[PDB]
Amino acid sequence: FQGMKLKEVDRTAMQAWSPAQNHPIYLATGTSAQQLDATFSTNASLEIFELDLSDPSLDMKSCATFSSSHRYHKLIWGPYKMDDVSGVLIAGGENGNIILYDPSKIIAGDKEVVIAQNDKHTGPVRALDVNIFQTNLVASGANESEIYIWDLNNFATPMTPGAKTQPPEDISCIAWNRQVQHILASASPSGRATVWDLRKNEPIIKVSDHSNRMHCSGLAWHPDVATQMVLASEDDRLPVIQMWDLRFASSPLRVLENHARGILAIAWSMADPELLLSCGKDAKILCSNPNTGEVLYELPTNTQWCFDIQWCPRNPAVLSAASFDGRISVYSIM
Amino acid sequence: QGMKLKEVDRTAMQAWSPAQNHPIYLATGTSAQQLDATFSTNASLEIFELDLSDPSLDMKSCATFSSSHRYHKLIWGPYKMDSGDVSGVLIAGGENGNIILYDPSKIIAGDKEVVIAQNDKHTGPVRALDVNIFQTNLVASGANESEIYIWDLNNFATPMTPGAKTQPPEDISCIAWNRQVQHILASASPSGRATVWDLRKNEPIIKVSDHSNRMHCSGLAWHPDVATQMVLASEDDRLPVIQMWDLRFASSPLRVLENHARGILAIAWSMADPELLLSCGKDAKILCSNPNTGEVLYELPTNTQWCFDIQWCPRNPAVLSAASFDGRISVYSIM
Amino acid sequence: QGMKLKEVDRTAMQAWSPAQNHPIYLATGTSAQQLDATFSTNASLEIFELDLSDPSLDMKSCATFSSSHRYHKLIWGPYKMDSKGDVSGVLIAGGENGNIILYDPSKIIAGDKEVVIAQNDKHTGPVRALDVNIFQTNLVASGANESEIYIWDLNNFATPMTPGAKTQPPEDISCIAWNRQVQHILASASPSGRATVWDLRKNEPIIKVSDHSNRMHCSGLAWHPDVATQMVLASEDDRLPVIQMWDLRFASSPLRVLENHARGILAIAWSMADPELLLSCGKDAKILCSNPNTGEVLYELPTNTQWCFDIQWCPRNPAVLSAASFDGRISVYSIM
Amino acid sequence: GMKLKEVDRTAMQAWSPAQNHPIYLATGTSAQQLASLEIFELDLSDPSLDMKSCATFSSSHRYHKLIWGPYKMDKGDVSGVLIAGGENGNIILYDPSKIIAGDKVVIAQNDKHTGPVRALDVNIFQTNLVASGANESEIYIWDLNNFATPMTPGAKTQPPEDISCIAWNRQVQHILASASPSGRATVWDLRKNEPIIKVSDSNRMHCSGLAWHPDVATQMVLASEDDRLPVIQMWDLRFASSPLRVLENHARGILAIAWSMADPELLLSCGKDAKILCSNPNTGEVLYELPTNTQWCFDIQWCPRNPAVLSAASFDGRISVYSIM
Repeated sequence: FQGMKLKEVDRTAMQAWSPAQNHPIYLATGTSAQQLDATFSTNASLEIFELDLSDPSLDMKSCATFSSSHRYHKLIWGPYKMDDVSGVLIAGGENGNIILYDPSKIIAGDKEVVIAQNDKHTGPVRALDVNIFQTNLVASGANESEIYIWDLNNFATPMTPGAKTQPPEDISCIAWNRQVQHILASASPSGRATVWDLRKNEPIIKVSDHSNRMHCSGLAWHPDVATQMVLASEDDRLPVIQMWDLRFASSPLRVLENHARGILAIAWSMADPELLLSCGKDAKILCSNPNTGEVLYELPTNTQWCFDIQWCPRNPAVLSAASFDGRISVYSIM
Repeated sequence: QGMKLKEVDRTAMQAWSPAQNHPIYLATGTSAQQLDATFSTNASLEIFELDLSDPSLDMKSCATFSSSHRYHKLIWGPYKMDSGDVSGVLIAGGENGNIILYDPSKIIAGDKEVVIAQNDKHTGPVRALDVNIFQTNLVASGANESEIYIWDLNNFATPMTPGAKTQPPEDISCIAWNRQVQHILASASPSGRATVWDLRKNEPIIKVSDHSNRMHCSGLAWHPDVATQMVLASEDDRLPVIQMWDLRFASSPLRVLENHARGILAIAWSMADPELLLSCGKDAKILCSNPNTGEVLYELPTNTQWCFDIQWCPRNPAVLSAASFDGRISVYSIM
Repeated sequence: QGMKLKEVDRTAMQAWSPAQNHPIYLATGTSAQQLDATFSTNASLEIFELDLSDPSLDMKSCATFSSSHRYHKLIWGPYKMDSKGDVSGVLIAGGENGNIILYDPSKIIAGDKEVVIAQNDKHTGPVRALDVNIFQTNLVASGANESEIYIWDLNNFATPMTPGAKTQPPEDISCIAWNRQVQHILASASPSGRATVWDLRKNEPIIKVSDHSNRMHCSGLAWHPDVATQMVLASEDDRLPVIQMWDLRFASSPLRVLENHARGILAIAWSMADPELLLSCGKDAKILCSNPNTGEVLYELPTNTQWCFDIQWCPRNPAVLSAASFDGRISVYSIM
Repeated sequence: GMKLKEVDRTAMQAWSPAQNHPIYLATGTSAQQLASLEIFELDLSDPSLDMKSCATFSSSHRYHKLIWGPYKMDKGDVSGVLIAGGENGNIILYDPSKIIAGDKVVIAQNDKHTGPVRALDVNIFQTNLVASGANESEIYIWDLNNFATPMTPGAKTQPPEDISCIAWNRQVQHILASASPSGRATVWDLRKNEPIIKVSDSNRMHCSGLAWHPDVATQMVLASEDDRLPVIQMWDLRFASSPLRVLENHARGILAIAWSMADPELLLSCGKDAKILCSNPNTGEVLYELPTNTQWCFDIQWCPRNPAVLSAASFDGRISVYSIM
């Protein structure tokens, strides 16, 4: 349908676009954990590619490669680093590992690229998010309801948004509120979302609709409405995106079932909040309006499923989606 | 559809002769997991010739051997150190750590010296055994306390390991060599957690589990042509399923087959036609399912008795055998 | 006193896996230069494994990939862009109509559907000349028709560079070889036996050598593994069936001429482990081993009445070598 | 003597023609034992006894005879036609290039004949000519270029006898021989369309094979399956009154023979004594005994392309490929 494929990167990896203000546009990829191909290789690398739209080739220019001892569950690029290339690459590892990488030291080709490392978490660090008002704060999530808040000015000692939710469930997604800096949301695999108030240091609201049929695959806050957030489900018994308004806690405002099967990933545009990307087990990449519920268009894709999708921060027309067939594809909605 | 070709009154563990061997033989040994009303602990190893040219339901008994051990597992490897007119080794897993190697050609010949080797290196019942289809001299075994041993039939005295034993210690339910890459092994625990080992790296390279709270593992099989796909069966009635796993998306099962009313006792994935997976249920049903779609292809005709050691014939890909509750061994054809 | 260890029934271009790779593999690809005794239509990529523990003359076939290309050249490089895989390197294959293909030997051995990394057709004829730099293992030099020489970077294989302006007259590049001491030196040769030596820091040729015989047909080019300025040129012409030894410091004429074959030399392989060993196959159906520094024949490998178009030393096991003959057999031999 | 390949089939078999590459072995469900037609590829490059199965065609017929003619009227990658003799007078032509390709494969079919079609032979000179035999002295000459109506070699033998074998002369294209189960053979000249000579034994023969000498135009052998006379009779039509020599190397009846075209000094025979013997027909001497188990073989065939290779089909359900090296 709409738009087209610009670039393709054949890596089974976690992705992160460089922050909005950085030039050139960079795509960092970190070899994905809990997956194996027929080679049965656990070889991990963190690579950085440049996005050149002046070139019509499907190949991106590789800029740097770092031979990692970790495979990743999450990879984000925050706009703030404690000291050429803006920000910090924060990677969620296995066995509670959190690694901070200096992307300018990776680009340059230095030997020491790790800023700091930690293993305080238990199990896979699947959830990571940077606060947009206090760009030094990172919220992390792993097993047994572990939610840590790291200050990049003093990364050795973390904090908590309050006492751990009981019973202890894994934290699958984490997201800082886009309008009120001390509000954070966490989701569990059962679709129970918790909203923490860091001023009160305790949960202020808990919302769940199905639970019995929900399998959470995504959490996002509305870029411009403080009390509005979405929850995606991967479960084929309930293949929906629940659109919540925290003013009305009993049930979601609306439900989007635009896919034939469960939703594997979502990305809500900060540039244009009327645009919400979603990947399905029906192998469709859709763009839906979260305010109407309407499908605006479909992106041209193959028979493969995508586990991750992200809007490019510097270029709102661009997005990348990582598929299970070992490919990262870069599209334009233009 | 189905067609019963042969039947014999044996309460036993079974193993078909290797695919290259002619004629077809069905080796049986007294199960350590079933008693009769007599409470007899007497054990034997009986080998039958499958004669598909004889139209009777009877199967010719070639040889019997009096065993001191009852078995939890019985397999027949294609490779035997030094040659005999019958191919391979009979590898038996007994109680109290025992692994016994039997020479099938010496059993059939009818002589007294049939044991190639023996050892009690393992702890508890030796429930899990598998032979590597690429390096046929290599055997994986599992028992209690997370022990996995790798045996070379060319130097059977000292075992090797897939890597450091996983903690906390749990029994090894099943062991299966990968059907596409020779240094890859998978083992399963009673709760249904499968560990994938790289033998060349000497470490577990991935672990998979779903609904481990309600799972009781009764089977593990690698897909014959897809290196990253495997199935895990559950004996528990709270979750009577077959989990289809693709290691390329190892976070949860790709597909879950729920075609039985009660827990699955045994599975058998055809090497010849991977679109045929047999399963025995506690609902007194033998089903054939396509693991790539989940649908039931057909049910094999059986009575009210459970069946629990389903095995496809390596040489004739249309033939299979199932051991039953009432102490019978039935041979069927699918065509 | 060396002997035969293995034999495979293939009419193909061959390449051993790099020295760091364990186990030892022998990659073969259907030859575009030869025609099978049965005019066989099939084109395939087949990788065998070398196992000296087994006394059999039969090699274990690891993987087969039905190809849409026949090959004029096949090389196995130690470097590959993506980390994933136990099988190290890339198979770089030169084909017809200017095609260059990169295969992932790790994907082939695993038996994967798509095994191609990248592929282009910038060249204008058969890509019969290929070589990987041993100091910048991400660099490949290729050659084809009308003096075309491209330098590829496997890290960003999209655009090639040139060693300088195409040498006039525009002749076909029969061989290309990176210097085995200096990373920026490359030598190319035409079928006429005109060899051009390039320095990539200068982007111009530093020397052009020729015997000026008009009885030379270039079949091979190799740099001395220990001496920067030394290199050999082999001739397939039955009138002048020699291997010329050039020292580019004293380039008025060749330093010495190895005249051990009664008929044209078809192929050469200079051992990097033992630079005192030079293999040579001829139209006199002899595979000889000579000391290039003395011109002395050390040994003749026992062979049939059949000719070999390709001979290669095993990088991981220096004593082992393989020879591909026109009679559709690739034979693996030993020397110690 | 070395086993190369083994296939678990109780079937009639036919090797691909001499000019065809690769070497194929076609098999078809036997009607003389207790349905489908498969083509396997002989890959002597592979060390295992396992043969690569290319295609399987589900047929509604069982076969009494399966031959592979080198000529095809049509234009695929595989040479010739597979000609099968079935039950109830069936003669079926199959396209082997279409079987191999995966196509849905019958060129022509007819049930002109009465009873089992146990005798089939393709002429090596006029390769479009196929001779068949069934019950009641029926001999038909089929032309693959005009298959619809057959020809006869002349008037049906009286009293009527079923045709157990049929063989075209290997030196003269218009000469053909037919043999009844009693071992009474008739030679027909198709220029005259009449029998030219008849040869027979004592009433102890059960004919199991008829074969002409590849190099001598007047010589042919008749094999006997009956245990009362377990012999191969060497006939020379230069003296048609009594055999030239009798070959009695088996302790029991001969089930099948295969006379090498590449080397006519090599005649294969398998018996109920469970031996596969190679003999020089011109001296009656046993040159080699192919090593086997105690199982009988009902069909033996030399490989047209690789003269050192042969295949024998057993009653115990296995078709084995051997080397006489």
